[PDB]
Amino acid sequence: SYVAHLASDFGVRVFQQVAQASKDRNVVFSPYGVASVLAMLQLTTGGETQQQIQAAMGFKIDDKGMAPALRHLYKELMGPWNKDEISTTDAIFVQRDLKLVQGFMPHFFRLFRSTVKQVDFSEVERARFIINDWVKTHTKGMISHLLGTGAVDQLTRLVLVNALYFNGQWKTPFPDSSTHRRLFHKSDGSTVSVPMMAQTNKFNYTEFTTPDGHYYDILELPYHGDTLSMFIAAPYEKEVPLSALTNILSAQLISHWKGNMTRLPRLLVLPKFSLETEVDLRKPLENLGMTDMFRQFQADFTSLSDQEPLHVALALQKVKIEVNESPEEIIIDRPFLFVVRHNPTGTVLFMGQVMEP
Repeated sequence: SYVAHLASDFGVRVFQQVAQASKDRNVVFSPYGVASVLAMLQLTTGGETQQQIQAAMGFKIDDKGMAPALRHLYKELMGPWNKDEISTTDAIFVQRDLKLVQGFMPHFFRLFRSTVKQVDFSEVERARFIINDWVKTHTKGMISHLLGTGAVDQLTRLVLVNALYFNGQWKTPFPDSSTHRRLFHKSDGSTVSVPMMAQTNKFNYTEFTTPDGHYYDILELPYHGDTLSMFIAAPYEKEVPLSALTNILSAQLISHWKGNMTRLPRLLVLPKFSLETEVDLRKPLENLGMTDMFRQFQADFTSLSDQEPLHVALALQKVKIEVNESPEEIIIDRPFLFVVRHNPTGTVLFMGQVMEP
């Protein structure tokens, strides 16, 4: 609950930076994933670089109970309920001949039960294949390549990678016969015909307002066994842009949505979608004050290596999400937000904006 809230809150702020820079385009992100990999990165840092990450994340990984709570949290998400629905991997890749500080690798293993991977970036082609093969095998083949590693070269010394895949099984699947093409209204006033699923049920529903008073619908769709849920949020009026909701998101608001829901009979019409995003985390993390880690002489990675100059050459997140089939109407025929939440802990696992299914 506590680290899940810290992780979720920080990751939702990174998502807002990504969505604000990517207006009118589809975006899928993992708040949990960016928090998990940055929590690991905290152990490699010192001085102002460490202070900037800790101030942005709101916690210190070395504080008593934090690393055990994140380990416990990771176990709860990899539990028996997960029927090849969620796949996640975090990896820190460092140059092989780089003199590491004594005590770094055993301390990293003590807290994370994993290692920082050592690769020879001088063998550029091979370093690129290793990173891709690491992501492929730890996502059960669902994410097989990162395009951002096309910038990996002989000078690269430190790469941060996070990859996640999600395709959940609904508690109540959408009937296959009810799916048909409907007009979706894009934010630029144009229309596109897309396959839209339909289901008549008692849905957890609530209505909230933006600070300017615009109403927006929030619907909850549980996955099998009620561990995970998908939240769908969209403004009632087509003239209200989706950014009005995205600009006010937080881990606290999502909990408040769930808390205020009541089960109501509705015909829900929802577009099918399959989305993939690969995002360079540099600009969103700099906007949240983590500037030093990406600068050659400012970056302080002395807890990892106190011999040579180190900086993060590349920080990437790659996410793939699939949404398919397995009375007053609610038609989601305009851009909308989605949130995948682990309800027992409150972890925001996925977040996205669907501008065009």
